[PDB]
Amino acid sequence: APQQINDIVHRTITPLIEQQKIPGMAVAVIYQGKPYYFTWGYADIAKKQPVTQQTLFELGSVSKTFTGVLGGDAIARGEIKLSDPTTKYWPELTAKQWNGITLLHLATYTAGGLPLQVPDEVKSSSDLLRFYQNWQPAWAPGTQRLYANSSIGLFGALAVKPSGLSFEQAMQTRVFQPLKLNHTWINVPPAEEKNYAWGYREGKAVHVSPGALDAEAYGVKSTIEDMARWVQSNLKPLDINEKTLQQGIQLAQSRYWQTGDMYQGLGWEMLDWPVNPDSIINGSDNKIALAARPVKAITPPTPAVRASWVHKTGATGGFGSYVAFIPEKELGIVMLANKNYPNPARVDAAWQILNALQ
Ligand SMILES: C[C@H](C(=O)O)N1C(=O)[C@@H]2[C@@H]3CC[C@@H](C3)[C@@H]2C1=O
Ligand SMILES: C[C@H](C(=O)O)N1C(=O)[C@@H]2[C@H]3CC[C@H](C3)[C@@H]2C1=O
Repeated sequence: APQQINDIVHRTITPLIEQQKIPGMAVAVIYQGKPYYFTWGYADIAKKQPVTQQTLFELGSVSKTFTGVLGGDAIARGEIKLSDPTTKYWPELTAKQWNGITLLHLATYTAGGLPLQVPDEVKSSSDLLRFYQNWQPAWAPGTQRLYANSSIGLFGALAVKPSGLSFEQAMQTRVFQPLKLNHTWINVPPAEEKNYAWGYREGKAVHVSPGALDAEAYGVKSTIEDMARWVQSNLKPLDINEKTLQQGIQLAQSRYWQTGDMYQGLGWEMLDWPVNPDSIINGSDNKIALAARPVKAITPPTPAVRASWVHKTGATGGFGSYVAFIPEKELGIVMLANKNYPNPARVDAAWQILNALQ
């Protein structure tokens, strides 16, 4: 491994782990297209299992990038259009407030204030219908961004309806398999349980609990190797042999809305490179905690801009993840941890590392 890569990673991550009390961590740096791997600590404290390049971490909301891309793939296949009314794919959604709410709004959290979480009370399909029918927007569609699992979650579920595949089957066949992400899972199979890290929340070992639209919004588990390959696939989508998938990746990094210095993609969020630290450390997306922001429509959406900081933060109760890349520089980072530690700390470390390497 290049000593420059070795030194910046270790010097940045070691104190991060110490200060955040992170039980276990995996990091990939993509430098000139090539992945370099680094691991620390424990996937399972009790059983003394170390973090390896084969350890599975819960990605949490980094799952939304897969959802966005699968969605873009369905657009490329001609199965859906982002301008489609939500009701085209869910005709039972007859409540009036849904008039004017498109798949674009769902995908980009601009539907008019769909809540961050689907309520735990929603435990059936009829429950979910009731929930969406009864939801009252605070804002007109396409006027404000409010980060919401119930928004992109619903986008994910509807985007696959024409295919007739379940969200999981469609994700596996159309994204995971073609990209050879053979250790990326919506549901961790028994064969992989030995590699599945425990997350840690207030000293307890925890895994994400099932919930409505969890797959679509926060339910992917992946290894550092697969995540590096995910970054490579998004850094240079033209190297991909399946056309619709290559096009789907491109669509996911298009710029649909602007708030402040950030542009909303499908799952991915983007800022112009070079970035103000600062404006990302600071920043988004979210406002964590939690931020209704006015959006300016980008009419029409700007195609994927090479000179971008493209990123997504993700958490579950026991895990914290971060992915960032700069297409123009063939440069990226994945940080996977089995503790949910503050977003600004992840962004700072990712910035420290990538700035030094570009
Ligand atoms: C398919 C490939 C192989 O050896 O052909 N492979 C496996 O062996 C399973 C086991 C050995 C490594 C991992 C678990 C997974 C993998 O990539
Ligand atoms: C990943 C995301 C984030 O940090 O950006 N996030 C969470 O903390 C988890 C908790 C579990 C689902 C929801 C709440 C989920 C969420 O939106």
